[PDB]
Amino acid sequence: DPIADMIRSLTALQVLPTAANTEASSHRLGTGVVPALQAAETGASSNASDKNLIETRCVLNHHSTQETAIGNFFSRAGLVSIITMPTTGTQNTDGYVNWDIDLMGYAQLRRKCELFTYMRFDAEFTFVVAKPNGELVPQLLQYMYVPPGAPKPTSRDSFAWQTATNPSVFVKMTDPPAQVSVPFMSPASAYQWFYDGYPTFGEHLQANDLDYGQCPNNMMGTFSIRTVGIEKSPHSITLRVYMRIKHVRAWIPRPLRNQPYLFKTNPNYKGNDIKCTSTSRDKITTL
Amino acid sequence: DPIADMIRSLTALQVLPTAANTEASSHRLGTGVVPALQAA
Amino acid sequence: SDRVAQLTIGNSTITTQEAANIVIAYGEWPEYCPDTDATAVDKPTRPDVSVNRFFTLDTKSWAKDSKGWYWKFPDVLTEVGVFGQNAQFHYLYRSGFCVHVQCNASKFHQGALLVAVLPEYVLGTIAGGTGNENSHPPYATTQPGQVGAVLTHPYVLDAGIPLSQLTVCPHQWINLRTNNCATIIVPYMNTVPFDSALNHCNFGLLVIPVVPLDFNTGATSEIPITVTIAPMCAEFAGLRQAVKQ
Amino acid sequence: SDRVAQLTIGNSTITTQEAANIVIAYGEWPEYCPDTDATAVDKPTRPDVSVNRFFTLDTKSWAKDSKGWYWKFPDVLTEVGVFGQNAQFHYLYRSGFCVHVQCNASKFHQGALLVAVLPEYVLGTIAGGTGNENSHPPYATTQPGQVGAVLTHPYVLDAGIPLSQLTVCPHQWINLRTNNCATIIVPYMNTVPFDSALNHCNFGLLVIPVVPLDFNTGATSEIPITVTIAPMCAEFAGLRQAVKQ
Amino acid sequence: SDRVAQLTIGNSTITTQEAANIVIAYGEWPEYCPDTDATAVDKPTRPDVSVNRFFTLDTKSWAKDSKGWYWKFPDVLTEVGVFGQNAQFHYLYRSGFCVHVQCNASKFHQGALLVAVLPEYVLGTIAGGTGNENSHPPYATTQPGQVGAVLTHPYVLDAGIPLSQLTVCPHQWINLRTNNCATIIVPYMNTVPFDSALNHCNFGLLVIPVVPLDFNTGATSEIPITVTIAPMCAEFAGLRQAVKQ
Ligand SMILES: CCCCCCCCCCCCC/C=C\[C@H](O)[C@H](N)CO
Ligand SMILES: [Cl-]
Ligand SMILES: [Cl-]
Ligand SMILES: [Cl-]
Ligand SMILES: [Cl-]
Ligand SMILES: [K+]
Ligand SMILES: [K+]
Ligand code: NA
Ligand code: NA
Repeated sequence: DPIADMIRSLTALQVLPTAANTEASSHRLGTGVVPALQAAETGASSNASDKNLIETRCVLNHHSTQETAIGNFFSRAGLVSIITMPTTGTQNTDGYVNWDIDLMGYAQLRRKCELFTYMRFDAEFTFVVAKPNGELVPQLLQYMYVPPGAPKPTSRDSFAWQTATNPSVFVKMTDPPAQVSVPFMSPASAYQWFYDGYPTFGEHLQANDLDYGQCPNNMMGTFSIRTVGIEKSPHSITLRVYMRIKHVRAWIPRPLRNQPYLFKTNPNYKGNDIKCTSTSRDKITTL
Repeated sequence: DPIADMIRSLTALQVLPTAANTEASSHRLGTGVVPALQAA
Repeated sequence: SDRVAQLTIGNSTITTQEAANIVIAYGEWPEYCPDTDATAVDKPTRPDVSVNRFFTLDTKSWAKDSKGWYWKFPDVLTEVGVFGQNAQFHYLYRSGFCVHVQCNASKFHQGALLVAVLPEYVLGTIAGGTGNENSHPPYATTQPGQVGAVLTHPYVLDAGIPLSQLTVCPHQWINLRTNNCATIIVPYMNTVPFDSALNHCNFGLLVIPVVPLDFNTGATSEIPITVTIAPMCAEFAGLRQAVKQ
Repeated sequence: SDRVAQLTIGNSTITTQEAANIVIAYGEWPEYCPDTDATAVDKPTRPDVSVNRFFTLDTKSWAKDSKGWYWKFPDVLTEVGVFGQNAQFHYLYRSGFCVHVQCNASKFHQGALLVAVLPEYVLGTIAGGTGNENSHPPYATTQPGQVGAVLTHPYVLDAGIPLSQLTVCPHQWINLRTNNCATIIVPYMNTVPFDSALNHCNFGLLVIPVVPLDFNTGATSEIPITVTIAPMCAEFAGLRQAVKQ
Repeated sequence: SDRVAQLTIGNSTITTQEAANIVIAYGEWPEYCPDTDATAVDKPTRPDVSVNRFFTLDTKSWAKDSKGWYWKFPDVLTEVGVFGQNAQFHYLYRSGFCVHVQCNASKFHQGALLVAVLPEYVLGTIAGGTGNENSHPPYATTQPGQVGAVLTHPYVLDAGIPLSQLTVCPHQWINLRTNNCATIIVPYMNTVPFDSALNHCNFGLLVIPVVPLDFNTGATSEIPITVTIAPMCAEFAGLRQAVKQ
């Protein structure tokens, strides 16, 4: 009272089940009005439509817009991991495997997710398992989810497999593929495929520049698997993991990856061979 | 009906028996108005 | 009446007689964090005019062969004025920005800069050329400070993505024959309500000459580009001693 | 708001950012022939969009010494697109026209073209110089086709009449320091409701440089002039086989 | 709509397409002398259109080194047209003025003239340099006629006063990149209702180049300055024979 100085979004949602119609138009001849002329410098895309540039007929368009809803674009199971437990070799003659959950190892799904900066969703995981040649044998397996901070099994018979609190699934290689629903688990409000920053404070000496881009809010822990038995199993095992996004929301679209992927954790690209987004031709005046 | 797309002279005559009259006028000093300037 | 404009905030005012409108990123004005979204319980400090004002950074020179530059936010201001001081003394920070990029020439010069804001601008390396080396960008490249940095491969934005599609982000163009500045208002974007102004850069500002500068010899050749930015609705929390990084 | 304009007809659109209004010849818009005036009894064909659209003819080059050009209507289009085809297959034709002449230069060039429409533009010969020879213009001169022709004596419009008085006809000027185009809308004018598009040219379009082109050497010297025309309310009757002349 | 203007008075009209508004000295329009203020008893003559019209005086040439000029009122017109004749035949005179100073260049020239009206512009001499000589200006300097005179020391307006403060008087600037004329309307100012047009000059018009003319060689170098003035509400009294001084 005795000190006076101490006293939004202009756009929203519409439902568009079908493509816009075309209204019939005729010739327009005059000064002042000029819809064909634009100013791309503004940052806006052109507002001109067919009826302003030509004479149109009427078209009652019933083409649906439903299949391009992000939900239908993403809710299709895709491969996010291939885990192997061979019986001979340097791989894992141990009968168990601990896999750090990182889904950025396969391009098809990755490129689709990276179209957005942030995504929030639930997921359906399907586990397709078989011998490396595709054959199936009566082998009992156990898949266990080990959240960050939970003891990781150190052997085929580590106490951790008691799985008294962690969720585990027991299934036979002969049963259909196991399948479960997973909720949204980040401590953040959304998973983020791009984090322009460092996870901790400190000097960022070239020794720990591998910290750059690592967002802890996306680190979901470990996925462990073993043949259920005190003795070694005679079978090599191939586990393919598929993920299906559901109940999804996405924010901030970005340019799509146009260089092959090199690493799971960063956007590094092969500098000696930078691919052009479009194929080439000889002359700009010839097809 | 099922196909929508299937659906003059700004000057005329006056009688002028006599030449136009001349109305008295005074000085006009100002911006914006400029009758002497044309665009042939 | 759309080409003329004035921006006044704090004790600072910007004017322009050759604008091309103003962009409001994703259609949203910056705003202080609301109680429903907040999580940190301490009452924040909202300095107002001492930090929500225009700061002008170092100027760059546009040459017929420039590749393009970029700056990270809030990195650019972590060490400038009262804003920087608040960013250092607090763990938590949050704000929006008004970005005003300036560049004027003459009716006889030509060229076009694309001015864009790219949220979470994560950079990549050329992987030792062959692609067998998993190298990473050094601090100085990811957080160049107020001087900004230079793009080595603008075509892929030093991140394996096409410049051709950057217009999918909030942007404007400075086309010398049309305007002499770009203005973009950016709201806070993140997966958390507040964050560290030191460890995380919310977005990057890119200024790339897509249509190269050109002019007949005899015409002024020093054509600078200047960046002036203003935090909006700056809020801070988690007070303690000052930390630079 | 009088200097800017857009013309859209058929599947074609013209734009101009330096116009000087639009002329409607004798104050009348073209219109289809009404039943009171008509005489031919067959139902005509009115193709609409396939013929009432903009056609761009061959471009001419304006030189410091050009005399001027002219085109005859409907001759120019008798062999172009669907319009020409209809003109050939029918004995009777009738239509109006929208004429748009284009010519842009720079703020450093100068000159002025007079763009006019002269109904029943009958040409004459210089009569063997002495005037004792009753010579006549050859087909190629009276009906030059889409390429148009050149005036040999613009001062008398190759017809014994003063160019100085041509402004008594519908016209506009293209004065380089002011505009870069001329637009004239012409209604059907004739002593009969319909006529042959082959034997009779309703009017001629003249483009004469009354104030010669000039510019300092070093400036662009190729200053073209382009003619784009659109039939309006084209109607045809008396169908039979195609005839070219 | 503030840059364009037309002034019509008497049988004369002025046009300008690059004005910068119009000044009404001290906010007052000229007016004939009212009966309360008047003192002379004879009915005055108010010629109207024969004297309240625009008169154009001799033109001056602006050079990169010009010092500036000045004219005295009503001296400039005492021998021009019907106004001068009336000023000579009458003892008493009174009027206001519309002053229009013209100067156009090109978008490539630069410079700025200060155009001002200074009531009772009394001139001084440089006092023999040392200041020991009490010299005075000769008639030709105090009343230069229609040709006007040149300032020898513009900085002190040849009168011991600072040019820097002349803007405290009714004025406008002709800044070549902005406008090409100045217009000031001046009301009668004096300690008496009427006065001699010969013995007393009510005010002086100063045109001083405060920001010197400049341009690259090759550009037009003859940049004239023209003064056109119009008496307003001219009234005269005390008729007798003609007197020139
Ligand atoms: C018993 C079956 C357990 C199955 C548990 C699977 C949990 C996986 C949750 C999906 C988390 C989304 C992926 C998150 C982050 C990305 O991988 C990051 N790029 C890693 O840095
Ligand atoms: Cl067990
Ligand atoms: Cl590049
Ligand atoms: Cl001739
Ligand atoms: Cl001086
Ligand atoms: K629809
Ligand atoms: K009359
Ligand atoms: Na438009
Ligand atoms: Na006018």
